[PDB]
Amino acid sequence: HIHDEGLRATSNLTQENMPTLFVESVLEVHGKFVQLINTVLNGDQHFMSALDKALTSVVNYREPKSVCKAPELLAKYCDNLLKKSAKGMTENEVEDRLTSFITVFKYIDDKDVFQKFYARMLAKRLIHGLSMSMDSEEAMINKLKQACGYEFTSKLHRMYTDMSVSADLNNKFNNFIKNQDTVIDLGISFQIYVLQAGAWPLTQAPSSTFAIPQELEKSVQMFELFYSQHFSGRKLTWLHYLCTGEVKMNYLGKPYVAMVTTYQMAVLLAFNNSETVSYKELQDSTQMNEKELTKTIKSLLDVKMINHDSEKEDIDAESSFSLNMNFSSKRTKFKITT
Amino acid sequence: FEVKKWNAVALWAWDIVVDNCAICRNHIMDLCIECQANQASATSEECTVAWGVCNHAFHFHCISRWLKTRQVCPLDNREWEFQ
Amino acid sequence: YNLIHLDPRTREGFTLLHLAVNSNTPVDDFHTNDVCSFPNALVTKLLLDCGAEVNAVDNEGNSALHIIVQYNRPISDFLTLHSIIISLVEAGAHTDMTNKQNKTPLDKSTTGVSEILLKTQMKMSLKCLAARAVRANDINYQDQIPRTLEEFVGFH
Amino acid sequence: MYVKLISSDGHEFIVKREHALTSGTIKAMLSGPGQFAENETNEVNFREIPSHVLSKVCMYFTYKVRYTNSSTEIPEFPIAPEIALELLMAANFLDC
Amino acid sequence: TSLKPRVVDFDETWNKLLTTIKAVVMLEYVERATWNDRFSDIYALCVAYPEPLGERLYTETKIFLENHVRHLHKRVLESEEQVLVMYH
Ligand SMILES: [Zn+2]
Ligand SMILES: [Zn+2]
Ligand SMILES: [Zn+2]
Repeated sequence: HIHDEGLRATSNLTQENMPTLFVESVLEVHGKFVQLINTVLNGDQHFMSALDKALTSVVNYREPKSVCKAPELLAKYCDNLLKKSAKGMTENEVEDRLTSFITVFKYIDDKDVFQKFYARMLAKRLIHGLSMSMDSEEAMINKLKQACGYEFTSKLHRMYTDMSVSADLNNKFNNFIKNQDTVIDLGISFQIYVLQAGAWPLTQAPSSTFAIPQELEKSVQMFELFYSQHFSGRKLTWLHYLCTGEVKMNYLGKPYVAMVTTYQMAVLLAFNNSETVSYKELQDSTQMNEKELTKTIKSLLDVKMINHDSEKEDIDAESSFSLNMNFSSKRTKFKITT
Repeated sequence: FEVKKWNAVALWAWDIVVDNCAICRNHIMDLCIECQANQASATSEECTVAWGVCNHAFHFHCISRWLKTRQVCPLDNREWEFQ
Repeated sequence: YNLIHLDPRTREGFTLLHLAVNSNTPVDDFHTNDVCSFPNALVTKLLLDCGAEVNAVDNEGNSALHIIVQYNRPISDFLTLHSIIISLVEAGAHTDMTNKQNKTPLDKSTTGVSEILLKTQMKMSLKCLAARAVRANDINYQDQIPRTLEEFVGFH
Repeated sequence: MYVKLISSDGHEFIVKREHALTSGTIKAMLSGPGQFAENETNEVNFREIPSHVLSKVCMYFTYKVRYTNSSTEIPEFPIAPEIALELLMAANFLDC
Repeated sequence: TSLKPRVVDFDETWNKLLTTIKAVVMLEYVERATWNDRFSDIYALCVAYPEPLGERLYTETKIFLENHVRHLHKRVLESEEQVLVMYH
């Protein structure tokens, strides 16, 4: 009966806010049937085991010739609860709605896939600042440690610890910059989110290859010296594609700032020396692969900060662009999202 | 049109593949089991990493507690000396 | 069983088992003296069947076995002394358990009957002799033995 | 009827089988797929007990077999101060 | 090596121990040297430093048993009319 009840409560969902509906439906079924078992069937152990087995067969209900949607749905539910948004929930509300969530989580029986998905979402919510409360992230990491073993929340807790200990690293880096021989010029405001390889799901895979711009090579050098002197025996590999930097467009009117990724930032360097820059004239400095350069150029053309001097808007060998001096943005904080 | 604020993200490895405090069976970069409890009193920084000549890594508290009675490295039964 | 797992403790540290074997447990002046007379073999056996902590220690130090062997009527109701002694010993009792005053249950006997009745139940073990030898000469046993042996050495 | 208790140093302490089965694990080590019902070797390889303390364990076996039912002021077992805390965990492993 | 508490990796000792307990529950042949060496492995797990792995050893053994008798249950139920002789 419980099994069929699950198939009348969770299988009828049609897209929309499925993460907040699947978990809520399973929790409603569980709450109805554990109340019924406790007050009618004397809370018998066999019936509670039957409830747990039926919900186990209900939660990860695998459609034939398909993967079960339960791990991704539960990961997205946790993501939506923890991510800061205009839903107006408080810390108490999200703490309650995650403690009740664990009841659904124990029936997944495919915990590795949920671990991968939760790591993928936690990486984004910790890097891009989408987390609502860091204490909420700690509470959710600790709850999964109480549900299943520590080896489950090893990488997750290490990611949380890495993102927590970043202000202290930045403070120590600034202290080193001040007390490192002469006063090194701080032409940039360099805050670093150092991460542990193997913990974070991020893979560098530098087959694309990249060259750091000249005005950022000094910061790379001084941070390399800081992280080789203060800490020892640690290969600091650079994860380039997640590095973002802001630029104010004083070249034309000085109307706004232009927060943009480093890969798209390296486009602007060659355009700084000369307004008209070709595809290879841009590529000789960045020294990156054609795919990432084409993607960044297409994204900037959507931004339309650079206007294509060549009539053929599609990317080709020549692909000469210039600074669109007529281009302007409505806001004074024109952030470029990816 | 120049760069003035930059956010950077960089991974790091230990230069030697070590993934667990073999005494505690939790990761060395995490807090030790002794410091896992009474976390309010712990400052979450005292859990430093101790390296031996055998290129094995444990928390300082863990290898210190193990060394108070047994002078031998827990993993490979040879003498232990800090780096 | 529920109450035993609640683990009650009298102000003198007396657990539920200590009172059932102690002749110093008071019985009120009404007809309860005619029936509820302590120590009672059936009460102790029922407590041990319900998983009572047989090796429970009060704040004084006496176990469930040090308390009984001081019984002052070892002959008139020898049945309800022998039954409790065997029920304690065969379940989980440590006959050589040392209280806070370095007293074996044989030492705190004050009765030949209880002393030799307990000696008939004392299965000698090399573990107990080694624990006594370790405790007597004060060897630093911290972290050099299994943790269960550390409290075992504390027992002796 | 003579079990051969090898030690960590190869000191084969051949002892009477009825004497050795006073200990639980030696009773267990000869029970199961270690019986070897051929009365040829019946050897036990303690790869973790030093010989100097296994000898004291064997003296304990003989002492216990002799003075089990007597209880007539049994002589105290001589445990040297230095060999204790080795005999303690040896008797923890070899229960009783 | 002595009987002192030592650092034990459960995921390797148990694998070295599962090959014996799986072959002793089926009444297969295990050499006397391996059987006598296993008694140290349960001891090493039960007094492992700094937290005894008796809970891990018992839980993993219970899981292996419920994954072994249930394997036997499928085999006995697999045979239609010989369930009595397959049970015995
Ligand atoms: Zn540790
Ligand atoms: Zn610590
Ligand atoms: Zn080592």
